[PDB]
Amino acid sequence: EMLRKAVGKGAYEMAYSQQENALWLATSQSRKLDKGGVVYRLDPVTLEVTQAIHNDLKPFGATINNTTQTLWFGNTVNSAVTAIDAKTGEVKGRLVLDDRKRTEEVRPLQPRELVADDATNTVYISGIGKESVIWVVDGGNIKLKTAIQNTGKMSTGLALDSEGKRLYTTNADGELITIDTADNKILSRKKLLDDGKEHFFINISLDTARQRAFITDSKAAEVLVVDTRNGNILAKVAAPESLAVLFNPARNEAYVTHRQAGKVSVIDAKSYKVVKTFDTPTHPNSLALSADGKTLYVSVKQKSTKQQEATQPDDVIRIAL
Repeated sequence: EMLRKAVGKGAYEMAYSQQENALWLATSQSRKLDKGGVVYRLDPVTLEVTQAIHNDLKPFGATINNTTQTLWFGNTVNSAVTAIDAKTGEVKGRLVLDDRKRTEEVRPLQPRELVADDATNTVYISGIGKESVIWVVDGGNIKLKTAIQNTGKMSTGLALDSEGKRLYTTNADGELITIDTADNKILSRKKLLDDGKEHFFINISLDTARQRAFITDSKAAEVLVVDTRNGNILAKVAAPESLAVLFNPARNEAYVTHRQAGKVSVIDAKSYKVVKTFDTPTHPNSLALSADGKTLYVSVKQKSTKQQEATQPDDVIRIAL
């Protein structure tokens, strides 16, 4: 059971709220003709647009603080973060994370992934560059608390274990970095693999109940399952180049996107192998689950290049699991 619905150009990440009974999708819109972007509120079943929130800055990454029902979006090309009230769709404010000039020599860090700790109303944002950082933002006033330095090259991945007070990030140096959220200190940097090959761990999704992490690698066709207590490999699941990953507690499965391939794989987290594949052409980007874990949403981008931009809008695919 699948439903494909067109929404808008430049689709990226999504967030879901059971209380609002809604799914939101960040879209950057047209790269050549649009300044700023749009966050769309969609019906969880029909995927029809119920609200279009125009934004001065293009939104990319997305997350929601469930306790405050506040959406947080990463403004990747403006080194900023935006907060939007979920109930009203009102942009509450923004925070510039790196205000430096984008000169040929100076490259401002740009936000990638965002995660919100509902227990402390703190938002963590991975800022990527040659020397990455993790910005820690006060969700109560949209002001910076501090910045966790030295997370390595292109430390894109970000996942939070609120109860355990642990934050995890993964980078292009083949490391899994564990951070104590009580004091924002890096507790350890673990080289997951040692085969003399380059490993770029792009995303990470946690199974906090069993203390496991699912990590994708853009360089190898192998999804890693790691014990977050010590960093040991629990399993190496065979699967084509994976980018996005999302673990589903309700079904003990993990979903992974294959952008170039145009598919989404379902990994049985008990047997540790791929048991099903969904056809999601052309280029699947991000994933989101309904609160009950019974429905998977996939943002899918049309084939496009900054030479021949797509004329058709991107879609969101609803998959009844």
